[PDB]
Amino acid sequence: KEKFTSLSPAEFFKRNPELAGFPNPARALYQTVRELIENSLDATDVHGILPNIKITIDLIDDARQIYKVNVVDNGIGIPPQEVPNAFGRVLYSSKYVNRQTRGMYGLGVKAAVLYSQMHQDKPIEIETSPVNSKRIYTFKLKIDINKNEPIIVERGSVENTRGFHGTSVAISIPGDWPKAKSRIYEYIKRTYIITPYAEFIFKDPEGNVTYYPRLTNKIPKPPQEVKPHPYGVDREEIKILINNLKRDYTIKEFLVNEFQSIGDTTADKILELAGLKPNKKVKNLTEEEITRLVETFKKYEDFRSPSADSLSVIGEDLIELGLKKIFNPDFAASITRKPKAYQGHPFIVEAGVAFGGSIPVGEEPIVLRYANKIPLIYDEKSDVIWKVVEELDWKRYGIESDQYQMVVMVHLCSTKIPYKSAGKESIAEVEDIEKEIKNALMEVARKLKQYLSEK
Amino acid sequence: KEKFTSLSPAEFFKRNPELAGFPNPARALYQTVRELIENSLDATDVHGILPNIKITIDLIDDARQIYKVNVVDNGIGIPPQEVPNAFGRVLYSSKYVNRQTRGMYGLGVKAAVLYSQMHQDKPIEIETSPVNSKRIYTFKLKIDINKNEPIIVERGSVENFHGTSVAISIPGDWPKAKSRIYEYIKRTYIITPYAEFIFKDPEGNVTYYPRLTNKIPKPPQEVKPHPYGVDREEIKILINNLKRDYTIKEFLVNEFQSIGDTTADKILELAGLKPNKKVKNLTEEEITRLVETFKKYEDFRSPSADSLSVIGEDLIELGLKKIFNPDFAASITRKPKAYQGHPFIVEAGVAFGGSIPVGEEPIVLRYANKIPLIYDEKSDVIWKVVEELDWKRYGIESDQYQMVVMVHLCSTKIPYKSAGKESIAEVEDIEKEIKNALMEVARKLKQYLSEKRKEQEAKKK
Ligand SMILES: Nc1ncnc2c1ncn2[C@@H]1O[C@H](COP(=O)(O)OP(=O)(O)NP(=O)(O)O)[C@@H](O)[C@H]1O
Ligand SMILES: Nc1ncnc2c1ncn2[C@@H]1O[C@H](COP(=O)(O)OP(=O)(O)NP(=O)(O)O)[C@@H](O)[C@H]1O
Ligand SMILES: [Mg+2]
Ligand SMILES: [Mg+2]
Repeated sequence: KEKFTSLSPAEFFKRNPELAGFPNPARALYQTVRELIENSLDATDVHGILPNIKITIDLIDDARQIYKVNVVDNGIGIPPQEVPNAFGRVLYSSKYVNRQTRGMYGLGVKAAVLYSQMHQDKPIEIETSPVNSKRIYTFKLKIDINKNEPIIVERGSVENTRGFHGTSVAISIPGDWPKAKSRIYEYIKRTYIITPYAEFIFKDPEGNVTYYPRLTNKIPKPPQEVKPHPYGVDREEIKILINNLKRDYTIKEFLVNEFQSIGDTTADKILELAGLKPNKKVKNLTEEEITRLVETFKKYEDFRSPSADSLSVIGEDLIELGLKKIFNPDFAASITRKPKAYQGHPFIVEAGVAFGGSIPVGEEPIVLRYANKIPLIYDEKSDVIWKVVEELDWKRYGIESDQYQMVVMVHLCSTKIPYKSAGKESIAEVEDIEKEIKNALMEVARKLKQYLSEK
Repeated sequence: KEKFTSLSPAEFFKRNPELAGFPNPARALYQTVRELIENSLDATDVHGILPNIKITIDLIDDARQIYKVNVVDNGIGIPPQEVPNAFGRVLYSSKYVNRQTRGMYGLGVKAAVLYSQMHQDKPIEIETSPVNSKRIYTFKLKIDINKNEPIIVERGSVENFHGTSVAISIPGDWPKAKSRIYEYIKRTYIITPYAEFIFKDPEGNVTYYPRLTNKIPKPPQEVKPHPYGVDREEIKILINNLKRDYTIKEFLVNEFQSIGDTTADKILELAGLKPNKKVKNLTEEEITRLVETFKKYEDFRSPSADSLSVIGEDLIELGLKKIFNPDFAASITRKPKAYQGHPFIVEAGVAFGGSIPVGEEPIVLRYANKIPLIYDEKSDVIWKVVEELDWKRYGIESDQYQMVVMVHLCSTKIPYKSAGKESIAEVEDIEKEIKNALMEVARKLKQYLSEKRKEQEAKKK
């Protein structure tokens, strides 16, 4: 007889740790270092703070291969009343708002905690001091998986009285440093290369210490929360926006105030194409009317593109500097495209190419993938970036031999990167995105085409 | 200004449909068919029913490219009170119990429903009649994303026939998904000869796959965990569900497979536990000790093979010859192992020569719990194992050979890299055993290649 039952989000991720990037101990250690750094980076640069990040991994029990991972930053900290949920409630996040951040699911650190609890008994350690008080708060936490609720083991505060803002997070998990070493090193290195306004220090399990000096005090304009762009907004997104209304807006008012690129004239144009009326209440839209708005948004040709205030790019200058410094080529070029939209979300594709000097000779190009400023390291052959690069024909951008020295770099940034898995290692096959990645690559391929014709 | 918010699982997957295999209309159309057929096969063969499944896909709007997908089966049906939750609440399932089934997440049809609701008007329609039912129950439902609970829009009953019909309308891309949907159906048919399928596609083509045998494999059942790899939280769950107030010793022999009286005694001393202490009092620290012992113990018996459902060496070689028409084929059905407390078996087969096209790499056919895997092969651990093996060592000569390699992984839990279930993650115990299985069947290929040459050498000399 079939027995029907329900799972809490925590039970789900605990039954299937692989879903979140925790298939084996090696990937687990890498994933944990990743999640913590991306969390400190979001707590600092998204708020205009020059990042100061400390990463340490120590071997604590050699027989059971448990490593302690500690990441300390100078970010904004977390309000005391939010700490148990932030670190101990699966699907809880300050990044569900429409804004470009490394994080997006409200899961990563909880996934690390769940994996921690299933293999050892030490609670995760959190010390934080938000941008204000005289207090530093310490917490020790466990997740109650059946209920998906935090359990506060330890809780305390002291007086700091200095000017210490930031967060320290320490998790203990099974790991395999030998198997994770190179990837962990590459991850931090590829992050450093595109984050010159940040300082990092990394001490590995064997005591090797690496310092990555800040090179500039110039911090890019922090991304902000923005309204969705109408193009691609779906039926359920629309009704979620409707229910979250605190008045009884008309359709026209709803259009002009809830979306980017819609002003009076666009709104009127939208209404006519959609066969709706300016002054009706949006709360009374039928299921079918909603369908009409959505299709009308898809087929509308005159939408002003999304602002850039929601996005934060690396920039043509830095991408270039970066390629030259790592590969020392004869030629390098890059492009930062104008903002587009897919499924309501603004995005930008940037691309870079490098073709000479110290670049190894190969049959295929070296592909460097980035997403929302995160270096992608695993599963390259599953990524759309790889698919598009593969599909490009270089025999007509200059590369004559079937053997060449090229480095291709693609960065995708959006208020939503569509990963193939919650472990965030590869980008899914989304049409508007493949299309715009191909457009970015072609811009740089042409810049190369000229060179190879010039040289 | 950080603002903290929580999300329900429905809103989670609605925001990231990609995570469940709905990245684009083509993949969406393919994923809906697959999820429906898999639910239908789980509803029939797992219950000793010879599956009779009819699949239709109709275009209902050329402009908007909306397709209606209908899968009809003669399975056990669904108790009416469970329908709303079964189709309308994310993380609701009858397959969380420890048993080999195609389904495992409690998410499959809900992902298609969310996708369907984001893009189109018509609610999912479910008609079902449970076993020993004089009524056929019909529902039309939606999901309340924000709350993650079903919304019943229509519900009715009529007088008396058993099984279920599910119909869902979604955006699709027939011309891009076509060849993959056909391959999915044909590949499942070949390893499922006790099933009968009818498939009608959006162009009006009809394909009939007749039942070739009335013999059905013995249904997989719910079993006890095997101790190797059971984790701390799973121990806590087992302890929490106990009806009797067992001692630790009684806990070990009664809750696990492969643990008898002596094995228990051996395990308790290895872990510093008193046989007679009540389990309900185990301390966090003792749970760590137990788990670590389980993980280190080298004398555990193999999991019951009776707990899984295998394709079998005959069907594998049989299906391989049928499809490729090679000169040679071999397969091995390996003995059960265990990973993270779950029983598993790897089956492997190899076919060489004949109609197999020539290439530089082997053709790689993956299946998991009897489901053919068709996307993301290069992200799969099977693909990884196959690419690491030096085939030059099992007889292959040139850089362009005619070879098909087939790997089947079955278990109470398949560790997929994504809720879309298209590739299997890098789990070590699994990666190691697939290697070993491949090697076993590769030895066989060696024997064939060097029995062929010695024949080519006799004729020449
Ligand atoms: N170092 C930190 N400083 C300040 N806030 C933090 C820090 N780490 C985590 N948080 C807060 O805790 C929340 C949960 O983290 P997390 O579980 O990793 O989810 P997420 O980062 O929001 N998204 P994702 O990582 O993609 O699953 C974040 O949204 C932050 O608001
Ligand atoms: N055709 C069917 N016949 C009988 N029961 C069904 C059928 N379709 C769905 N169910 C039931 O509904 C539940 C939910 O289905 P589903 O949402 O697909 O999740 P799942 O099949 O359990 N696992 P997964 O598909 O991997 O997410 C199943 O577990 C079955 O109990
Ligand atoms: Mg995070
Ligand atoms: Mg299912």
